[PDB]
Amino acid sequence: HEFAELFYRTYIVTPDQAGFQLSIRRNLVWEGWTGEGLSGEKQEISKRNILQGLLDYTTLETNSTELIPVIQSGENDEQFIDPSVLPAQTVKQGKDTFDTNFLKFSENGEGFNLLMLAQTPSRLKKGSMTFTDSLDSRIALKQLLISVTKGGTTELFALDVNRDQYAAYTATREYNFRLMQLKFHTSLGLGEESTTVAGAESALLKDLFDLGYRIELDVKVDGEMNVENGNGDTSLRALRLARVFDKEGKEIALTDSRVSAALSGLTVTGVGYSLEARLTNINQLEMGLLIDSDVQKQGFMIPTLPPLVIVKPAMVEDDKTYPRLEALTTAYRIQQMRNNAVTTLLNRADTLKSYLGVGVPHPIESNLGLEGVGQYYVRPYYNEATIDVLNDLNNLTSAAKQTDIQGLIVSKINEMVYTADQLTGYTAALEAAFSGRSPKPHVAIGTDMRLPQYIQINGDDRTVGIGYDYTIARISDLRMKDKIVMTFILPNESEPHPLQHGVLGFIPEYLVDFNMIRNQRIGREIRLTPRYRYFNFLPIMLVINVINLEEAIAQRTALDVNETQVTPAS
Amino acid sequence: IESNLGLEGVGQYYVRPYYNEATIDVLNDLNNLTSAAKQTDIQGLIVSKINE
Repeated sequence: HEFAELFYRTYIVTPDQAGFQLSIRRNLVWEGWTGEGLSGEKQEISKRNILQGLLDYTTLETNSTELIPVIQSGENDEQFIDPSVLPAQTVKQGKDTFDTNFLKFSENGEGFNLLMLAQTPSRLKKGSMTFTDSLDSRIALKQLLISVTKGGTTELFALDVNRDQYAAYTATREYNFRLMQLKFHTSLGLGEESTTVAGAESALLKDLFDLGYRIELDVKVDGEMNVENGNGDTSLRALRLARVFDKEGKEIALTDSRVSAALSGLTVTGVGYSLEARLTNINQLEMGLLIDSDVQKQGFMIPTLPPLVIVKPAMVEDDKTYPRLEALTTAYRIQQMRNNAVTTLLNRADTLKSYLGVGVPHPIESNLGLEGVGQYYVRPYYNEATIDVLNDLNNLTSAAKQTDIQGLIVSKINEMVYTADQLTGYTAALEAAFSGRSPKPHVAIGTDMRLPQYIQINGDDRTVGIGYDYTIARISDLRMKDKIVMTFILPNESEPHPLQHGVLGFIPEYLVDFNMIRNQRIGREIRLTPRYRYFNFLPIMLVINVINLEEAIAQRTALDVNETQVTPAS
Repeated sequence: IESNLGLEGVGQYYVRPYYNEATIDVLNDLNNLTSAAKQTDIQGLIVSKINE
């Protein structure tokens, strides 16, 4: 039957093997190893599939060569800004947790030796930092902390000074051959929407901001750095409010009453800075990211089933007391092809409801209880919706109700397919599974006898959207009362492939006919022993509930007119 | 032009700098008369803003 065929393609099996065994490949990215401590514990192993990095950005992004200042209470505290101004922030590098903060500006003789100040525990366990270690050619200012004060209120500012025209250290030959210099003179602006580091719009500049004005800060800062031994220093040399502009794009002098009054009482002082520095590793002390692969294999077995019988006396061959064989074949075909398939599909739907909620996808290999091995390769996903036809219809003329309903259903279906494709990554899975073809995701559509008189469209182009294929199969079972089911299918593979919804293990069976003495009674019997089962692979399923379609076609429906508020109420 | 020494960019020595942003709250901001033309109206609304 069509409905059974569409969701689970028949995969014939020669009747001498107990089932079919699947070998699926995988490629893994995973960092570090075992090797910690000294005990009898079993430890653990971390494994991340690379396809997670295809959607999320953190699986494949990691930094092991950054040099982040680390606070230690009582011996490296002086080089850091006062904790009272800004509390320490915790930043994680690899497996070490530590607190960091901006470096205090040097006055006249204070420095900082970045190599021996960025000692994280991971580097500590390896010994003293090797003299051969060198800093990368790129050194740059990451953030400047700038304090604006007026009357006693302090608001800290985190300006992203990185990626500015002169935030990058340059090569210079005046003193040494690997001494890097920073020469940073420009104007730093604070726009009319600029926010503080403490959240929300600033309040110390309300006067200028109300008139839409901005402020240019004259920032001119010099520093030097030696990438051979980490000796370097930085000292801010000026910060001053310089000009004022308006929203028309022209300068406004400070001699006017408004500008002078608004700028009065403002004091700006240098607070700190941060550095983007990567240790150019030459010693190879880094694991980076590893790429390994292992194999997973699953077993599937094909059972036997209770038999169907026909009885008659062994003097008898008729049509009524002995119905022809055709009836037996039809009963077999029905119980095989429709009832079991529908019930297993509904159980699959209920299980997917229970395990994954509604509308919330889980990552790759996030469950091991879900039947099937497609879960190893794509995100599991589930979603529900309800179409209230009495509420969702906007006609304009009673003679076009059919087209309106028809398009309403098609639009919801198309949107659902698009959302599933977006949240699942299914298209990327297809493009990875086969190279040389770019197969459009083929979508199955199944329902009872009622709806397929509305899913088609004759007058509007959209059926599943331009660029998707589809196939509708109608099933007579009453359990499918006004229900819509969708799944992703590829009708090009005749082998169990972990990217199709399901397979139907089929074993051909031939009837047996003999005389049998059943408890001292004599009679002729006919047997048919079926052998099959339905296996589910893909953990992606969509179900749509449609109700109240009956009333809308006959009940007066016209518009939900949004009288969008032009009469005094707001 | 050339008024901004801040921010990275060399092309700002040739063209004025400009940046603006608009958001579309589709739900209450759209025109339909028939459910048969929902998607076309939605498509037109976004294309209009892209033009502007």
